[PDB]
Amino acid sequence: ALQIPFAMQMAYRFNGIGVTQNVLYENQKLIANQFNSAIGKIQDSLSSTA
Amino acid sequence: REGVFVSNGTHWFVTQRNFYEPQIITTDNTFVSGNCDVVIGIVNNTVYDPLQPELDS
Ligand SMILES: *[C@@H]1O[C@H](CO)[C@@H](O)[C@H](O)[C@H]1NC(C)=O
Ligand SMILES: *[C@@H]1O[C@H](CO)[C@@H](O)[C@H](O)[C@H]1NC(C)=O
Ligand SMILES: *[C@@H]1O[C@H](CO)[C@@H](O)[C@H](O)[C@H]1NC(C)=O
Repeated sequence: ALQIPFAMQMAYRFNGIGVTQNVLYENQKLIANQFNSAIGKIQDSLSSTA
Repeated sequence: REGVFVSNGTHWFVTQRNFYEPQIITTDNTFVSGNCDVVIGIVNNTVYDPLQPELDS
């Protein structure tokens, strides 16, 4: 394992789908808030129904 | 453009990801987008424009 800052790991993972790195760094708070919100929907879905 | 920015403790370099090869940071290694204020964790450094010594001839 090689350490890397998670914001830079997500910039590499964006660069892996043909979206340029700056699209993440210029939107990092939005991308974090969309991810944190989406993990919240997973919890609530799994609490709601078996 | 490809690779990552890296510092040896005092200098700044750009390298490919999977093998350490330090290159002097330049406008052909990099691309601009927008002003400094937006990027979280940005740092100040020179970026060398390789044309300027050619024009200085
Ligand atoms: C970093 O790189 C420069 C390249 O000229 C070198 O002079 C310096 O000794 C290196 N090491 C440190 C700790 O800065
Ligand atoms: C890294 O996190 C520390 C707190 O743990 C903070 O003081 C520092 O400014 C942060 N640096 C960057 C590049 O985000
Ligand atoms: C980066 O450089 C500019 C111009 O010298 C300065 O206004 C800014 O405060 C610097 N930022 C840091 C973190 O040193």
